[PDB]
Amino acid sequence: YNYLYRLFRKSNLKPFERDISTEIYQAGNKPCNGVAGFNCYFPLRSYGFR
Amino acid sequence: STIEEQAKTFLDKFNHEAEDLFYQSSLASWNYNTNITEENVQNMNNAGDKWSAFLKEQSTLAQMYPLQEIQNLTVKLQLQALQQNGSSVLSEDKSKRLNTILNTMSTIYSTGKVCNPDNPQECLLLEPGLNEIMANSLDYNERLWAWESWRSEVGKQLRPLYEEYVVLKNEMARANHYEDYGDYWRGDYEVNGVDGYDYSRGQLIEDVEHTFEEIKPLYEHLHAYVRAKLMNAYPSYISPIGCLPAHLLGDMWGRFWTNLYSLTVPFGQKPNIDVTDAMVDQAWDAQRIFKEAEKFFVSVGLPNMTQGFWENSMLTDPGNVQKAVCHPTAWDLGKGDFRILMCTKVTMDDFLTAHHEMGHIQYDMAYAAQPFLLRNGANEGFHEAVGEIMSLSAATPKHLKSIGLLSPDFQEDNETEINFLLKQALTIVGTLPFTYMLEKWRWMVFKGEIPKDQWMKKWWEMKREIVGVVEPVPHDETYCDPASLFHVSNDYSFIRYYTRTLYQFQFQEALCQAAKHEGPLHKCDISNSTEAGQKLFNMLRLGKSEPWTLALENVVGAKNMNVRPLLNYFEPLFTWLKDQNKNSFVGWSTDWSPY
Ligand SMILES: *[C@@H]1O[C@H](CO)[C@@H](O)[C@H](O)[C@H]1NC(C)=O
Ligand SMILES: *[C@@H]1O[C@H](CO)[C@@H](O)[C@H](O)[C@H]1NC(C)=O
Ligand SMILES: *[C@@H]1O[C@H](CO)[C@@H](O)[C@H](O)[C@H]1NC(C)=O
Ligand SMILES: *[C@@H]1O[C@H](CO)[C@@H](O)[C@H](O)[C@H]1NC(C)=O
Ligand SMILES: *[C@@H]1O[C@H](CO)[C@@H](O)[C@H](O)[C@H]1NC(C)=O
Ligand SMILES: *[C@@H]1O[C@H](CO)[C@@H](O)[C@H](O)[C@H]1NC(C)=O
Repeated sequence: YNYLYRLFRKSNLKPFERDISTEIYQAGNKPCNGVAGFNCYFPLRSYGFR
Repeated sequence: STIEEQAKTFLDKFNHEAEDLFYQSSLASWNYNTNITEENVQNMNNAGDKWSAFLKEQSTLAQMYPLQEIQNLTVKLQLQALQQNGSSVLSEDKSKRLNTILNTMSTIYSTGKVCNPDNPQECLLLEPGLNEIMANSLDYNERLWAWESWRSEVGKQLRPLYEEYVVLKNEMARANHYEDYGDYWRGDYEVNGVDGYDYSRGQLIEDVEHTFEEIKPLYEHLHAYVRAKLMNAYPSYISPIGCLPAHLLGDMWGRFWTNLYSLTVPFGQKPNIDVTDAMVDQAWDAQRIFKEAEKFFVSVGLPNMTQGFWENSMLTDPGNVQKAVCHPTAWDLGKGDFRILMCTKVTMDDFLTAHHEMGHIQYDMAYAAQPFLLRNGANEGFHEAVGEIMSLSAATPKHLKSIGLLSPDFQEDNETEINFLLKQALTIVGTLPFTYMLEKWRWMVFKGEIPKDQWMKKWWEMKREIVGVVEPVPHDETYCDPASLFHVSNDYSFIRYYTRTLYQFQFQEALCQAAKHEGPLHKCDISNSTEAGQKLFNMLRLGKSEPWTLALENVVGAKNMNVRPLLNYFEPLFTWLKDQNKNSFVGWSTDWSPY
């Protein structure tokens, strides 16, 4: 569970750019307010290698 | 910004978490199935609980998206699959009572022991002994005693359970915006939103009837022939004008007629096409059997097996110290992991079953690119149909001569073709009226067409009218004679076998015309034909993303169920049955004239 990847981002990455932000992805109209739930997902997901 | 993009992001997060949790659950279930130990039992229980809770919370978050403003068919299909309440729509007390009822039906069916009166020191179970006494015994009163005793005990202990079960399932379906539980089961074949390929829930029953109306003459001839052969077995008990006695069908319930090959053989002097002796003389181990199946699958053009398949599958019984489930099962664990749980014996039957399960694995392998909730067959018939076509093709004499099991000097005359086709008819055509009768009875009892106090009288009448089998003695409503079967007692759909049977021969004709076979359909082999494999893989790659009507149009060029391939397969056997039914009377009467 130590390998992660970014699944959600507002815009595409520029070439040779990194994003280490852990901001909750706001997919809807309601503000996330930093708490996950419905229509507010954490962007970094684990690569559960087996 | 729109609802559809929210649905896409939610489905992406659901798909990632679902594939991880499903993989853990499937790995724990695999560890239980190949190693029956209590820590594996509790691990499987914990993983199943976490999986059920995960789908509960994801369905709770999924029902906040209305479907009427979504135009993409794939997203609509995934959300329609996810938003199904199941048994969760009821109150906690009623849901708990429903799960308790299902569990106690499972325990009654699994631990149902029926034995002889006045000898209670030990008793015999259904799966080890009753199947053997039903399939191998030739004594009329012994089979009558076993049949009546098991149905009497199981019916008296299961009738109020089924009485509550029908009401609870009806309440569940009507709460889920369905007409009845039969409509809920028919909803798997429902296609909505696609122009030209639309299929309704209500239409399927008349479609089944439309197929069955053409099924009925061939089965009648087979029934007459079977009756004649049973007349050889039982001289005075069976009437020429009446139906067959119920406890003479070779199984506990009459589902399969394949146990009557010894009694109903056309030509007993001719040998069979059993190649078990060739395997045991040349020492064909299970690994090389699966390698031969892989060679068959690469002959048709499908991709070969993965390395993890060979590493992780257990294709041999481990030993006495480690207990494993002997049932042949194909496992799609997720994340590209495909396994077969099979305790292989060196027989032709295990060879065909290995081909069937590898067909299941290939079907699972093809739709790996699809999203997780669409990683299934387009309907419940396709998944078994694509394995049964491989079981059909591998059993041909041409394939056995190709792989060295059968000698090149073997003479394939019409008599062995007739007896092989009759064995296939007893396996395949025999189960069709029983399946249609049972499903139509279940549909009417869920619909409320059948009154509560008229169940058995209706059921036996349909058995007289559809299957052509008469009861030994009349049964009142203290008995529950349908509930003795495994599928109905444990809440399983039964129309999948009928649809699988039709799709099997439809796919067989489509591949054989694709592969340019110039002979009869039963001699056809799909080996060494890349175009047939590509035509099949076009359906295999879709998974559940497209409607099953569209997949059927992709394979056979028709968008509806057709019975013409099945009758075309059994055409020389049909002519033979027409030839030898001149003296006998085709058809049956609903009177109780035999018994
Ligand atoms: C099966 O479970 C037992 C339980 O301890 C274990 O010892 C054994 O190694 C397991 N077998 C395999 C093949 O994992
Ligand atoms: C539906 O969504 C999938 C991704 O989930 C996309 O590939 C496809 O193009 C969409 N269909 C239409 C008609 O936009
Ligand atoms: C599932 O049940 C909940 C609770 O009654 C309900 O709000 C929801 O609409 C149901 N979903 C479907 C698809 O019937
Ligand atoms: C499958 O086939 C490919 C080429 O067709 C080959 O490179 C690969 O080694 C094969 N895998 C197995 C397990 O035989
Ligand atoms: C098999 O073919 C031969 C040759 O025509 C024929 O005499 C015989 O009656 C046929 N047998 C059957 C069962 O059709
Ligand atoms: C299929 O191809 C293999 C290898 O090319 C060959 O050995 C086999 O005989 C072929 N099968 C048939 C039925 O011609």
